[PDB]
Amino acid sequence: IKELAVDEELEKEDGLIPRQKSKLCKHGDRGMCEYCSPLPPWDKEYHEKNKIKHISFHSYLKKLNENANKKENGSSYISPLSEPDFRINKRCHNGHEPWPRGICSKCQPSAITLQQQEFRMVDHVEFQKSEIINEFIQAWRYTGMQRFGYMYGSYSKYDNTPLGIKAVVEAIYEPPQHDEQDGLTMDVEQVKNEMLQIDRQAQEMGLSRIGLIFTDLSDAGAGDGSVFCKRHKDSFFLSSLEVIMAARHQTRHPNVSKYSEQGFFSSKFVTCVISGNLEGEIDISSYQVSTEAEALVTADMISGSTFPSMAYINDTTDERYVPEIFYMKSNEYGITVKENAKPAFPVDYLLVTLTHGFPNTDTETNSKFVSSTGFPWSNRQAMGQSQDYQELKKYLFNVASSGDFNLLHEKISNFHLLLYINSLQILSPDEWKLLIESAVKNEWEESLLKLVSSAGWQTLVMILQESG
Amino acid sequence: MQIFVKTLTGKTITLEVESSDTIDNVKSKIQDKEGIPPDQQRLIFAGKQLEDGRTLSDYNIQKESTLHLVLRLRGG
Amino acid sequence: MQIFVKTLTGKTITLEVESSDTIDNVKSKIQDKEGIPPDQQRLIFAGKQLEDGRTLSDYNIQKESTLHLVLRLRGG
Ligand SMILES: [Zn+2]
Ligand SMILES: [Zn+2]
Repeated sequence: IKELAVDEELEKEDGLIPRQKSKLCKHGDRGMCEYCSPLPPWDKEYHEKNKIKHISFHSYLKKLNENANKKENGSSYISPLSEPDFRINKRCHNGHEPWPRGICSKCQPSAITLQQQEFRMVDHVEFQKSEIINEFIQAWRYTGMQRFGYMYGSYSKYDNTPLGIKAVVEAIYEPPQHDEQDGLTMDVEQVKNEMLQIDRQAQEMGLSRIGLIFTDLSDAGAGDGSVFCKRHKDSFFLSSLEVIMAARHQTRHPNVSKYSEQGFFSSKFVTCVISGNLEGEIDISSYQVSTEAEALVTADMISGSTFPSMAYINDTTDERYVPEIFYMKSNEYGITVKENAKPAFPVDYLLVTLTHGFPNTDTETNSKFVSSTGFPWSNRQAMGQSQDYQELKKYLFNVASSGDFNLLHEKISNFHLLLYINSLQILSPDEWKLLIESAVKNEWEESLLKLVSSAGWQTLVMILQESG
Repeated sequence: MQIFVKTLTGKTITLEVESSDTIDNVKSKIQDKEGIPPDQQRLIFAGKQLEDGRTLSDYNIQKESTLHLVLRLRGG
Repeated sequence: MQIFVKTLTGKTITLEVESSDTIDNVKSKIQDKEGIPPDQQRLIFAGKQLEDGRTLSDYNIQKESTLHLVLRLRGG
């Protein structure tokens, strides 16, 4: 099987950390005893020294390869990187062949200790431009209600975190949803039918749906104060209703891995939320879900509770056997061992954090999508920017009826403009594929003149001039 | 008599409105079924925004026509 | 022969025309089933506005070829 091009590059590099000679070393200069030996990239002591709170899963893959492959014979190639299962094997390899009549300890799911995950799949989410997500908050500034979107992007290496993958996003697509002041809830059938055609155009453009965003602002008084502070240390970090939508999105998009026995493991999916800081701004934060316990129990046992920090655990009806969930908390006198014989266990423990950021404006490798970021989006029907062909006379117009190719190609690289053109499918699919590849790639000057000489682009500007 | 109000998520809401009442009573009837205040509500009739102070006869809205519902706060 | 008459709203309707017929027979066919007068029947092929008093041999209209129709919409 074949993995991603980014995932195979992190596997080949060892990522060792070099050290220097010290006063504690008693050996010679041409050697190393223990104090200047090469440090492994999975040691968590070096991680918390530089305030890195997770061990960068590609290095966690290396720390399990040392346990799988040894100096001894072995002759196995097991590679035990699989999803730990809480479901019940029906055959059970014993005399209690039905679960209605019989269950023993080798098939019973053990009591969940609630230990936090030490490794994250995505180590650092990054963005492309501050003007891209400024249009997303501007949707709230016009209708006053919450929004929703899906992030399309790619992946590359990250040199800050040892053996880490960074998440790059390029554009944000919004599905048609019904907004509300308190929260939001849309139909999953019309979104999945709409997201199927966007994945078609994302393949030729080199994009993949790897993220989503949802807003939560609660403006205070619209004067000096920006927003309220809903999510803090004493309150919930992520609501339990949005854990369900984050869990189903990770199971729909698996990550291919040759080390896993099933063929897919350790999904690379980000969930970002606009919530605001403690003091005064609308700074965002992102956390992703845990694979070890939460990713498998969401198929059978997650039920909604009235508290945003916790989630209710329901009962067993003849196939849905669940084990007891335990966690430690302080009582009125001291700190005690596991107490939970009670439902509504918290879900903030099962989240691992990420580091969001925006790159510097002075230099970058590329940006690939900065045309205007002011074009009316596809499914923004709550706002007034959902126009017909009247907008195409205002937006591009083949500027001033005779456009220069340095000023014409800079507008054609928009994500939602190219996704609006092919829906009319005036051009051929072969000429459309070279149209979107010219706008997204470099050395575009020889191929842009091929587009203007084609009869399909001439019919597009002729059918636009007669219409309003 | 019959009317059809449809949101952006592809969900049509059935409602029985009088042929000679105001648009504000239509916004009050959709308030009771869901719990949305009618101040931020707006009704689009084939690209034309219905004014709440008028009636159903001057806009020539016929029986069981497809309507649109959108929410937009004035200050927000 | 088979052609693809497509208007500005993406609605494609199959019509019939001879390879040596004038375009006014197509304009009369739109006037029959759509009821559009010829002052708003604007066909465009190869980036040029097709005049109503020409034939298909000048624009080289072949079999199974699409057509781009523009309909005028105004309030005045
Ligand atoms: Zn040493
Ligand atoms: Zn068993």
